[PDB]
Amino acid sequence: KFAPNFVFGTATSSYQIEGAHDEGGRTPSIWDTFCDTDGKVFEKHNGDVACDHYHRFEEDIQHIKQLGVDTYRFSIAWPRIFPSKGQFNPEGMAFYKTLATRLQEEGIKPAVTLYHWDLPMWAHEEGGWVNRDSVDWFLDFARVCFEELDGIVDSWITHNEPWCAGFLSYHLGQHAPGHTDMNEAVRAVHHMLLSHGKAVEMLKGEFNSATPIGITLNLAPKYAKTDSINDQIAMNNADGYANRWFLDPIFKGQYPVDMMNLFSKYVHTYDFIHAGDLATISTPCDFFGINFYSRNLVEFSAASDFLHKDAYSDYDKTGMGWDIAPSEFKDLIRRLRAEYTDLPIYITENGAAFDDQLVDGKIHDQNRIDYVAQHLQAVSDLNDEGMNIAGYYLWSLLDNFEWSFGYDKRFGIIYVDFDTQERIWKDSAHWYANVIQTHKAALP
Amino acid sequence: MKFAPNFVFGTATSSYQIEGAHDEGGRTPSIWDTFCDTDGKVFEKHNGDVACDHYHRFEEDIQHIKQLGVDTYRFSIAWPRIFPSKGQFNPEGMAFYKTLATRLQEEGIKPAVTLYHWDLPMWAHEEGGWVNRDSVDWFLDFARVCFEELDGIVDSWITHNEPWCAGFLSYHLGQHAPGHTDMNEAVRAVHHMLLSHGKAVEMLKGEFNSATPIGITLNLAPKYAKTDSINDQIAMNNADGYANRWFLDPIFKGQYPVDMMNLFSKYVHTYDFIHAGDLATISTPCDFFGINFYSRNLVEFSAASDFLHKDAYSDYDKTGMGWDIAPSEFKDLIRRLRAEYTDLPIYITENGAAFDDQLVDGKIHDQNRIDYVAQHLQAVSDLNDEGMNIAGYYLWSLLDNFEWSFGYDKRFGIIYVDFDTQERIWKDSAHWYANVIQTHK
Amino acid sequence: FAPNFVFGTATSSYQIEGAHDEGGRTPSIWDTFCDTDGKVFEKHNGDVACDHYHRFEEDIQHIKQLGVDTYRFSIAWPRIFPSKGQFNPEGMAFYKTLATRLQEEGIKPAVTLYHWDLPMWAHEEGGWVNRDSVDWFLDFARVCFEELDGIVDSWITHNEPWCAGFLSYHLGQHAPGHTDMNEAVRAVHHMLLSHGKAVEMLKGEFNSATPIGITLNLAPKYAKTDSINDQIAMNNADGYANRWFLDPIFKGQYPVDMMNLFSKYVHTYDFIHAGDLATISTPCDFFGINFYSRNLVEFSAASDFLHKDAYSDYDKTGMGWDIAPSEFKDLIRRLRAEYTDLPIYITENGAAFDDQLVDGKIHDQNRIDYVAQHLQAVSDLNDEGMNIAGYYLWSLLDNFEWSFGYDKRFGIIYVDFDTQERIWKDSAHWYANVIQTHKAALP
Amino acid sequence: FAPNFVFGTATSSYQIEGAHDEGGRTPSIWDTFCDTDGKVFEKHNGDVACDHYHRFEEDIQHIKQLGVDTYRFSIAWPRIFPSKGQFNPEGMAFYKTLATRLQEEGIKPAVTLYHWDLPMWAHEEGGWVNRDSVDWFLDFARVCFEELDGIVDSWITHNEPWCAGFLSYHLGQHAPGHTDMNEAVRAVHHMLLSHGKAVEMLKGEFNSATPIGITLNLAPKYAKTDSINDQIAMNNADGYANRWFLDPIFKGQYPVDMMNLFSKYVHTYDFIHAGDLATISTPCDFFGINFYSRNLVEFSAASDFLHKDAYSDYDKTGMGWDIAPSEFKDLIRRLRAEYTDLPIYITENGAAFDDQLVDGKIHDQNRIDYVAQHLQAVSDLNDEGMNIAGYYLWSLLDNFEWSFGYDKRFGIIYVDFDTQERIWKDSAHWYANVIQTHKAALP
Repeated sequence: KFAPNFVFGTATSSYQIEGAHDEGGRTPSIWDTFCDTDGKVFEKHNGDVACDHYHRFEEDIQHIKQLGVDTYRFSIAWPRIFPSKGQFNPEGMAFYKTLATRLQEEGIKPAVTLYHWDLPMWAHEEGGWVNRDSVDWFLDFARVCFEELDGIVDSWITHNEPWCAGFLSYHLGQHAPGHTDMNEAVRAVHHMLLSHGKAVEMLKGEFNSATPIGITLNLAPKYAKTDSINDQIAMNNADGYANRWFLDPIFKGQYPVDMMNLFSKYVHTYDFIHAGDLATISTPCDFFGINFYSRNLVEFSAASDFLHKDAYSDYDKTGMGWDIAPSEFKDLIRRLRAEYTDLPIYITENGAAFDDQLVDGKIHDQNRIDYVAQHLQAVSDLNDEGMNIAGYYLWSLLDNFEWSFGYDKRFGIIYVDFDTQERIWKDSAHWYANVIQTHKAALP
Repeated sequence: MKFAPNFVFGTATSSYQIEGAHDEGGRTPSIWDTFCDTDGKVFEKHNGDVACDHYHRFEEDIQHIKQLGVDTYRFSIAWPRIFPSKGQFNPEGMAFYKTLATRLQEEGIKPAVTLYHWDLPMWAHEEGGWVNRDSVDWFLDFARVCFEELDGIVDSWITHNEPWCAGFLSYHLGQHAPGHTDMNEAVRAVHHMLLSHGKAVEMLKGEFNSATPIGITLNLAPKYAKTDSINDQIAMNNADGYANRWFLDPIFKGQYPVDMMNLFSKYVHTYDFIHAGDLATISTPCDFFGINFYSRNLVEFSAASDFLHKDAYSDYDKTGMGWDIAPSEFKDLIRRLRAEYTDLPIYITENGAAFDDQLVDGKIHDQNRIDYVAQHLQAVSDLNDEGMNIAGYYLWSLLDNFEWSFGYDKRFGIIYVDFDTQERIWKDSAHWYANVIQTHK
Repeated sequence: FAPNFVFGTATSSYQIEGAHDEGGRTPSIWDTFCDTDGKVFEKHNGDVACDHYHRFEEDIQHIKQLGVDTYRFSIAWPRIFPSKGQFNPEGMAFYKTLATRLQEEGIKPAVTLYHWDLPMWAHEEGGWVNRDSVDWFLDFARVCFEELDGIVDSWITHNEPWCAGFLSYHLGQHAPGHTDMNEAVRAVHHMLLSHGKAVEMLKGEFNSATPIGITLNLAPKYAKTDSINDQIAMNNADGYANRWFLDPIFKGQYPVDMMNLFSKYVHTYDFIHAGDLATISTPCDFFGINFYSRNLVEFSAASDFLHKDAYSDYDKTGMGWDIAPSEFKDLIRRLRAEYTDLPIYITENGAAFDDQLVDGKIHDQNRIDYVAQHLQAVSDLNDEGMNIAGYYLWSLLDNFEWSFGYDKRFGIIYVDFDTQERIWKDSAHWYANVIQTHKAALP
Repeated sequence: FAPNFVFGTATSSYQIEGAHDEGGRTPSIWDTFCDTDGKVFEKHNGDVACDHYHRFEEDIQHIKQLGVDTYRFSIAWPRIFPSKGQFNPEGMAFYKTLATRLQEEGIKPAVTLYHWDLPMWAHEEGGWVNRDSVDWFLDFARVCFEELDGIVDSWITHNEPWCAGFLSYHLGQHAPGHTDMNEAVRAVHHMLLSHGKAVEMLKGEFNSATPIGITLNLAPKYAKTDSINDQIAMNNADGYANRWFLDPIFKGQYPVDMMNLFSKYVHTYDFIHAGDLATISTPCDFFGINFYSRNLVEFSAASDFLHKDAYSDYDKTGMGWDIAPSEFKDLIRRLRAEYTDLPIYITENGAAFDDQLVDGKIHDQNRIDYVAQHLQAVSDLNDEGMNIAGYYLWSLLDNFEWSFGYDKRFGIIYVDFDTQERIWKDSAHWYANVIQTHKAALP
């Protein structure tokens, strides 16, 4: 059961679906160059064509309208809007203005993500997010988006998963630009978080707008394999690296000193945190976005710099090898209310990848239906406790370019044949439409 | 400047600093005897062989204490007198302390007894010392014997004096005995001392069924950031964790501070020496909290330092040690402990200062020391008006004594000691302190 | 190839023997490691394996049919000492029978003492981390020298201390799966010391002139770019994999650059006693090399040891390992230049590919190609005077491939693990013919 | 001593000149460092110093009366370039006049370009941490070469880059007093790179044969015990103090064992550009050594570089430094064996002792003894063919001794800093006689 004001939704990002990579004045992003770099992405796959959504946006709007979702979440491609530094590209902005206007016409609330990892190559070449100037480049991008789209757009999300864009990209080398440097990584994270707060301030101050704005963090709760002191330190450090490094500056206006000390094996000055920065980072928002996928069971490692490694999990697992963990999702939400925030929470991404077999114009993904149903049940149980999860966005609308895995993994509720660009609904899409329908059918 | 009727004025010493008679009464060498004889470790090879010769002249020193009018006299028991070999109780050594405590009761003086004031027997050291977990049990054999023989006579017990000094200053920084430089040894040493504290409180309250007040003494130095920069805040935090929170958190919160555990992980790569049930024992409820206070430290950030901090320049008035005179920062510290840590009654188990004392025509005009003590007693009074419940103040020290690695080069006493003749001469501060006590009464 | 050149094939005890609880055998670290969750592919073990304990006579005929000069096998420690100080004469009798039979069939037995099957009783006392493991191993080695030195042709003390040490105690991939750099360097030191003591014992106590040596796996390391950063990266990968083992064995010292790099985890080297390094570096008769691939590496600021794997565009095996015969030639040249002038034996070389059985035959041309390129390299190097005296083809049988289990097939003879049927792959016929051709060249 | 042996004495500009804000001079890092609280002994500074800028003629007569062959002094950078790009001819004229007057009095001017007085303007742009410092220093060196090469007898580019680099940017004891290992290695690299560029400029552009070289302070390091730990400690102390500077200068490379140890703080070496090390290792005419003492070291698990000072039972100077003439001999033999065959000059040797002025005389028999033992060692080494071509006694005058201020007296001539009176110590008379005795020996 869900409340009458509960928002069902689905979501995508620009580089994962759009394609048309050198069309409409678009110039290359870090992910274009990363896909072309040897050994970084699965079988050299890229987002040149992707789901061809830039051309086929109208067909996909109908699919969204057919699902009956209250809200559609999408991201704006920075390299379409500012293909060069200081050079606005109005053709790029028109596409999004048309996309948002068409969604509104169809009774669909547009929820817009400003940054979903597609940094322009001109920005990267000046240091990217490692450079403090990146705060001001992003503000020019945001200003132009607010000025042209704030009358149409229903909600703004400044940043999607700064852990991925920051740590996974600059420390672990898995995402673009694929660096392995903790110093660059903490500087990148700080400038993303600061750009978040400057953008919120700009919307509410300069533009005098009451459009709901917030951030989205990916959160993965961390559990100790045993109750030994070592394994408690492992959990703590994993929690701090994945969660508290981002939650503390956003809601407390401080970085966790335990992680600062732990990172001091690589980071030997924090003078990049200027005075006034953490107050701006912690500027009050209208909601809090959460991307949730799984937990991580950890144990202690004497040979790890950050004192933790992954432990063996006996849980049921997705196609990615990630734990299916709705009980731990409930722990996470409870903790955020206890420790961090009383803001309305939106689950801005939840979903799963399974080995989907297309067989005779049909995809039987009972496993994806299970996953989503367990989490929606966990959302309903939490709302009965008073945890205030106002909405939920199913990731993803269609099968799309899944980053370093390429098209090898399929997260979509709608199947996509990538050589014909045919959309075929999966059983989970039918099920999800009917969940929204059955919900809507009983409400006033 | 006024103190409640139940307020306790006192003075204090430790065994190795004053007793002398190092090879007499069955006493075998401690870590400090061998440290003093190890080259480059102590000022001009000075040692505690003779010291104040207090072991022979205890009666004379009781008269001085009696004349001062102090409610309480704090002294330490020498472990190597009581257990000169492992498992070998020496009853002659115990007899001295029984006599000492009995005589103090006769002269109307409350005896406050420190079990461990750094004088670890050499036999313990040779088996690994405090780095070894058996050190918990060796200390418990020592403490059991002391409780059995003296609990009826002694007014209050102090398990450990300054585990930071015995642990970090001794096993990490290498300044005190046994002078090691190993962070892993150091955190094992600290842990076993703290665990031996908790086991002894448990022992006295449970085995002996005694209600005699027991607690610990920690030396606490509040830490201040030179500037408001993030770097300097990290420096303050890490200095405060290293000096203070590493000891406060296990005692009162039953946990170690994880920010310091992570910082120490540059050297310490497993915390499995912390067994399950240890931190609950370490944090066993005490009857009072003991604080040794001397100064603050102003710190700034250092990128080249493993713990991210160095000392910054201080413009404050300084003692003969070069330590800041810091009564305001003492007030910050007490307020913080009430706000974050404990509501137990606090005893300032050591406070004092070293200055360049000159004997002139049979007198020592140590007005600088008087000033120092006075500024802190004023702080104690002002803090008690706020409800901070500092129930006692012990002036360090009774006699000029052996000042550890500085030797006899530094004089902390309120009674001057000519170490050639062993003559006791009252400094101006002793007469002043005796009169402060009278005034209170 | 020269007339004295030895062709061989090789196995290890836990990988093929099976009969895990039979003949008085007690568990090893690998038995337990297989039965720990998440450590081995689909929980596979060496309980049954190739059933070679029972079927050894059949396999002796296969070896004989191959025409190999030498067969290399390992002795299972837990069969010889199933409990501490408790000698098992049944366990020894098997290996005595095996070696005598091979001698009767005209085959040289080359014997590996330690191939990773540490008894559980030794692990429960600390294992290789404990200095007493040197003495435990000597008791094991003494018994093997006493009962077999007359029968055996050559002795190999240790197989791949990098694997048994660093992969096992630092990286956690092999048994017992620990992740502690301090345990790892002690483990390695005691393995290398036990080697040195065992060589001293054979030549001193027993007065024997039987050829003895050690086997190190070696993987040459290459910098992605010519920058200073990537030179450090290569230096450190090389030190971690190769120099940490080569320097003590041949120079009687550890490389200080690695000691300094390891000092982020290791804060005392007092486990290296006086006399140990002179014992570790005791003169051997040959040097053994297990070779498989190179590694292309680059610099990483976020890595404690300053290197990570760089993208390789080389042809790869079924394992993803680079097929790297040119780099094999670089390595051998380096060893003659820097380290040793002893006769080299390639004690393991081979590859794994996706082998299918079709119509009673395995068409492993990929494996033939691999082996051919390396045998060519050996022949080229021996023309330069590099003195590679022999080559063993890993492996005789498809076997238990450690953390990969039975998912990976390295054998020249296919094994159906359900039936225990031996089927010759194309590579076995080919290799037998390579040997035949070499023999036909000899006068 | 041999017929071509050079006896000398030495000073540096900030230590003796004073006149800090006169002649167009702007502040150096040391002026600002002296005004920074807690850095220098009782806030002492080089404002007046020995007032040698005004009293240079008197001090020349003292040098003349000493009978030294050579006088080594340094040029104050802020007198020559008080602002970036602005040449100051009044400042240059002073050093031209000084050098000319020394030539007229039969004295060889040996000139040090950099003796730690970096102009403040250079500091405010990052200083030695900035790669531009190489070019700033080259503009300064060019101007000195253009105006003084005819007059000057020998050039020293840099004095003690260990102090100006590691003691200044890592340990925080000298100006600008930073504690950052990353800044420290960049500083050292740029100093060494500026050395090599300056040597190239003198021999290439100016086409000059004037002898040029670097001066390194060298402290040989010794293990307390024979244990492995203590060998690592000695190795690391030697690398930090000596090999880090010797290897680039003579081998064109940095020692990788130290790069690995410094990687706890230094996470990229891209500041070392291609070509730099070949420029740094450009061939010089002589090698300069500042020698003072040894250091006995032992292992420390709590230390990042694995070493701490060990107790020494040697006779000590007033600084607490070991009097170590035997160890000096070890150093010189090591340099010939491992590094260079250039003629060596001891560009600084000397000692501080608690000098008391008594009845217009200073009885510094302790300083006499020290210098005698080292001059004996020099003579003994030259009998072995070690080719020490000269000795400069540090110092001519009691002077501003850096972070110790005027609390420590290294001079052979006493200076009453309250009155600026020069008074010859017994060592000065003695030293003059030693030179006299040596001259009387030559035909």
